[PDB]
Amino acid sequence: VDHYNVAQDVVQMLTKYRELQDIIAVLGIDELSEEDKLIVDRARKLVKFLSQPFQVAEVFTGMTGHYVQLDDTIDSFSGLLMGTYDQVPEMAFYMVGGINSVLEKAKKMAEEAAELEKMRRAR
Amino acid sequence: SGKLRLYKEKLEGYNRFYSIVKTIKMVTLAKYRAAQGRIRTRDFSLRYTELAFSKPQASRDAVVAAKNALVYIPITTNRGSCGALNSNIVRCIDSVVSSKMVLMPVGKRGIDSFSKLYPDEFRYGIINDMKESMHFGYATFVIENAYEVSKDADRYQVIFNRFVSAGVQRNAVYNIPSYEKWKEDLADAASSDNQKNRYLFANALQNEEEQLIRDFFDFHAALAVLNAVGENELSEQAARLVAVEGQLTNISSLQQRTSSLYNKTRQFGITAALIEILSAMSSLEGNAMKGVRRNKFWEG
Amino acid sequence: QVQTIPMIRGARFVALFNQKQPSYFMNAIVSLYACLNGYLDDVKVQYVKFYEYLLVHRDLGIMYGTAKNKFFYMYVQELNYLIRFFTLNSPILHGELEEMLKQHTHLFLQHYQSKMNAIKSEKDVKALKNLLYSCKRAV
Amino acid sequence: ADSVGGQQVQTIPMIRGARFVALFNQKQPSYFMNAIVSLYACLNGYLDDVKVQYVKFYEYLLVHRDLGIMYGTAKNKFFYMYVQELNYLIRFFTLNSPILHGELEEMLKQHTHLFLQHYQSKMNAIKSEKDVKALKNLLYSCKRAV
Ligand SMILES: O=c1ccn([C@@H]2O[C@H](COP(=O)(O)OP(=O)(O)OP(=O)(O)O)[C@@H](O)[C@H]2O)c(=O)[nH]1
Repeated sequence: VDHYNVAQDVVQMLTKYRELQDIIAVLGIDELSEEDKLIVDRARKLVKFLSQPFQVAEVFTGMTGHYVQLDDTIDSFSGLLMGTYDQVPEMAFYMVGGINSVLEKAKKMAEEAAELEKMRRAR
Repeated sequence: SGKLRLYKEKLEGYNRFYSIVKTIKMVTLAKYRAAQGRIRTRDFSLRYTELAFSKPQASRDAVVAAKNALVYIPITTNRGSCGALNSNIVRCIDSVVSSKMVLMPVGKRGIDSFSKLYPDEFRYGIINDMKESMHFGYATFVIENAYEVSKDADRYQVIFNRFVSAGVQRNAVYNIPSYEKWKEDLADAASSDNQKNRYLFANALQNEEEQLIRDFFDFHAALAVLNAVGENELSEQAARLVAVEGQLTNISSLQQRTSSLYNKTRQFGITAALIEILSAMSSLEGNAMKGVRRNKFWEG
Repeated sequence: QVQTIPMIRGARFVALFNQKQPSYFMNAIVSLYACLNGYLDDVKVQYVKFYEYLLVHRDLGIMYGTAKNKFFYMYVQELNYLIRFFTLNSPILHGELEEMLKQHTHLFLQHYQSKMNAIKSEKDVKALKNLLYSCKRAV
Repeated sequence: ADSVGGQQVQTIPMIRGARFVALFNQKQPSYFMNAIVSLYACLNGYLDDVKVQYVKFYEYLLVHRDLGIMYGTAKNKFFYMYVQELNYLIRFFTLNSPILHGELEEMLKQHTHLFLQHYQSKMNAIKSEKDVKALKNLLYSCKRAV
């Protein structure tokens, strides 16, 4: 039942995201209400989160592939829909597997940004 | 075949029509957004115009009481496909039909719609090319023509479209009474305790000369007309988007229907041609007759 | 959006037509009668399935000790053939039907919809969505 | 696709797409060096200041002529369009290589400058009944010459 509910919620959010994309393309981003902005952000994270690197492409892409368990995917998407991961950057979901990969990528991005800012302050 | 190619050509034409209408939608949205800037800069020019002309009044006494010409200046769009704005304006005018009604509409559609419906209550119309920005000169031209149409006119009612939001375009009215009636009301407000909100305004006007008062009257009438035309243009652009979206949906439905017919027709044509060929082959086979076999039947 | 009486009842009827399993005759006809007589006007469209589930399976009147009917209760499945005999509008089964429908509507609007309209927590929103999903699939 | 019934906006993608569509017009097959050099020149924006009508004439001058040598301004040591044996060097070493990239850019810049200075300037100043026809005939001939 949890799997079905999560899948239906994801489909509904994606459909609403298409509607909101059309709206903003007509009017603009700033015209969306507070709920619409949150929906757009969550839907963009979902779209970025549906991508995955395959182990077959390790030689070419050079990045390790991921094999995501069924329950792991359900839990990750359920948490994302509720809004627990509203602070993680959008790009942290791009080409990752599971939720732990998202956290690791977010931490690495934060560390890289901190190092770059620290280097900038020196010069 | 030909019918298959007929449907193919029809579908191609619908696709071309859809592309052109989509380009129209993009162009209209560009001006909608480009002239959306008015929304930030509106709702502040007409503040003392309210005091000059804003009056909560009945819709019957003001109409029946007058025995002189009642000028009406409906605002209408030059190009169609706007939506129901012109129809609603015409309905509002029709509800206010009177022997004293005089029309000086604005826009080609308004002229073409009020000339036939109201031939004896129509004098002439104003037309503006949507090339420049709606400026004060255009409003002055409208006001001067309205005065020359009927100088001894009880009032000058301007009917336009107010763009509340992207999807809401209501109908609004500006009433501009004659100089004499306005003077009488102004004096009553200045003297009597009634119209307490205009007391200071009326007394300030009275202290000044009469030429200044007349200039004030004309200036604020022009401002009201300018506001009306600007809001009508914005509503027209928005209103136009709804019509263009409706046309796009209709064209898409037609494309889907024609594609279904095209697929069905090609399948039927292939089946019919194959059946015809097989029927001819069967007819040829049937006419063939097996002759006597010249073989050693006994040798077996 | 002008919502007249026909529009409200039509929307509620369309909501009630959503089914997964076949419904017993008494339950379906009782729910249809309740919707037709305007007992679901105050009930939101998204809570119609929950309202119907409470009407059929649960019994608010018995739960809160405010029941007055003598025999007409939804848990008495034997009433199906009595309803089928005369009508739902017969003087025998009309008064008690109206009484129980009014009590159920009053209790629902007082207790369940009032709380459902005061849910903002994300966890509570998810719980409410799960409840609605379960109800829509079971009566 | 979104400007069929409206005035177009002359952005960089369009300013180069127009030239690319203009360059694809040809009657006879093109030698690899000529075609690749012309495509590279149009890709880096050397034809932004050249009118779409004169693209064929510009390409013809680039291939069958040498403006730098004509005006005694060429400084390249080996990279000239009349050296038809550079085709295999270009095939082995891409145009985006330090061996050929520098001289290629120098030649393209010099050719574009000389063209805009001498030829297109006179083209825009044509006002007569016979010069216009002569220019039209020249453009048509260059269309099917390269
Ligand atoms: O013969 C007259 C008398 C009065 N007025 C005009 O009537 C008005 C009476 O105006 P006020 O007398 O109330 O004000 P003020 O002294 O501040 O006048 P200004 O400097 O603002 O003008 C002034 O605007 C005056 O010019 C004439 O023009 N002619």
